[PDB]
Amino acid sequence: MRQLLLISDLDNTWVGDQQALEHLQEYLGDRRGNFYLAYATGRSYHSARELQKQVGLMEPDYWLTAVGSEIYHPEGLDQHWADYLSEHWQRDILQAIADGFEALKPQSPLEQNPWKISYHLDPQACPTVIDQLTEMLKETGIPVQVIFSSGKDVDLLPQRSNKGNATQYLQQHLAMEPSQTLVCGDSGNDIGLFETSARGVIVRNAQPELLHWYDQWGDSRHYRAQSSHAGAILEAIAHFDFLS
Ligand SMILES: OC[C@H]1O[C@H](O[C@H]2O[C@H](CO)[C@@H](O)[C@H](O)[C@H]2O)[C@H](O)[C@@H](O)[C@@H]1O
Ligand SMILES: [Mg+2]
Repeated sequence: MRQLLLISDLDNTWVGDQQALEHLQEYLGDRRGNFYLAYATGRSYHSARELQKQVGLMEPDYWLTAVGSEIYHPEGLDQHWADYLSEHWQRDILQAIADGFEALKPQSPLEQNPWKISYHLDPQACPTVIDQLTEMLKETGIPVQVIFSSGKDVDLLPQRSNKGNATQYLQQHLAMEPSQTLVCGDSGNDIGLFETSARGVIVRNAQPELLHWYDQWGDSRHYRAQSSHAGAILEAIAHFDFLS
């Protein structure tokens, strides 16, 4: 029932340039009832909440955390989404396979959850190892996807997950159309967002892998902003003529 469903990643997108973050929030703070806000981050809910306290993030309506593996409503964790992601998911088998790659090192326990297995790629290892991992994981028949970003972060998630799928789920939940949606991102863990039919903005300070993706799949609904960080969101809002 609102005119815009705003979905944005935090670090390097919404966050990173405190001045832009502040004027973006001032602008939005003057028409809060005209849009639904969702932060789609690779951070866990707890970590996202810490960041909010650090930079003064305005309160969103929803939190799509851990790359969309967990969805938080004002009233709490979405148990439907969790059960949906659990179906056919085999965390242990996938972890055993990933653990076997010498070039991969497990990320801290706090970066893991039932639907997210994460690792760090050795800086000296050949990125091609990600292709081998992906193919090996897929051949298990287990519905899994591999998210690679910043040239080092590797997340193993259910195929039904990632930021884009969480976004579409939210869109259906709120009865919001793709033409009324704006997704904002900066890296490989945001590709799922640009895969949806929502309008999208790629920040100027975007990571290599996301720019490469845009070059190959970029369409008319995708906008490459001149501005970096939060400034890219204001620019996109004006570009797509949202909140007219
Ligand atoms: O910007 C916050 C942190 O982002 C990284 O970690 C998050 O995003 C990754 C990509 O999805 C996940 O794999 C990881 O588990 C998340 O915590 C980055 O690597 C950290 O250095 C940043 O502080
Ligand atoms: Mg990102």
